[PDB]
Amino acid sequence: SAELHLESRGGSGTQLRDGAKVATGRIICREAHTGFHVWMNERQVDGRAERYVVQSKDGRHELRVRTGGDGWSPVKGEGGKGVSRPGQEEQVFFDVMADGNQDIAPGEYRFSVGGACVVPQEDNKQGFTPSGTTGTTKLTVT
Amino acid sequence: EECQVRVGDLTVAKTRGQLTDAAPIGPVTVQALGCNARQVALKADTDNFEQGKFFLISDNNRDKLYVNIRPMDNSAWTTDNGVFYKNDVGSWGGTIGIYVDGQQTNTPPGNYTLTLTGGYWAKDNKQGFTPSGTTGTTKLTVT
Repeated sequence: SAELHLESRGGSGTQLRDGAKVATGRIICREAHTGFHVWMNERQVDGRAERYVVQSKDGRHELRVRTGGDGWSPVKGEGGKGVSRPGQEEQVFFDVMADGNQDIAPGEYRFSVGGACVVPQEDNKQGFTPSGTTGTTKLTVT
Repeated sequence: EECQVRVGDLTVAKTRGQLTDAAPIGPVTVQALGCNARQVALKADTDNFEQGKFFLISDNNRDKLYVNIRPMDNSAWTTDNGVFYKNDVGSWGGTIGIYVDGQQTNTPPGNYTLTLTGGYWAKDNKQGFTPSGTTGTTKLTVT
């Protein structure tokens, strides 16, 4: 159920340019779907689903991340917004490209990106999963 | 983290003849990076550092003047004429001035140069230094 696993391409960095990735996890789905429900849980700007400027663990440094996708679809999210990309696959990866562009001050950026894709109690049946898993990715500078 | 203390060469123009009692005459640009939990420490090289004293050597080697460094007006630092470090760990990067150790009369000099090493310090009086940065070269002009 759910089965969400995250992975980082390094862990930090101090000089993060635009288009630089930070985390790269993978999401899974069960049956036919059209949206891989994934979220970040940080500080989204209202209905911004596919891109949102996240914040650090301590709240003093902002880090914009282009996770969304290119091709994702804003169809609700759990926890902190999120988006769903074509969920026809059983397991896809989603990398969060950070649009920092400049240098980031030393700190820790923790993200709770995770997803389940599966639909809770709605018109689809499948395996009832009303709970989507969350993830944990830290970006400690070091 | 790391601790990478950056420093750059500088040249001041004030003669010893002025400095009567601990006065700042040379703000050395020191910028620490990543030292959020490390005590940034600067220490003159063995050629200018003798027994725990910092002194400027002449360009042609003639006279020496014992001087101590100070953060001017940046944060609280642990003073010492042989070892300079900050007791409070955290980010820092501000110009450290150069004071004088009980003057020295000042015999007609021309130029003075002093090499200051950078890094961090641990404990106290045990010479717990570590090269973590860059060695700067401070030049003092005298008359």
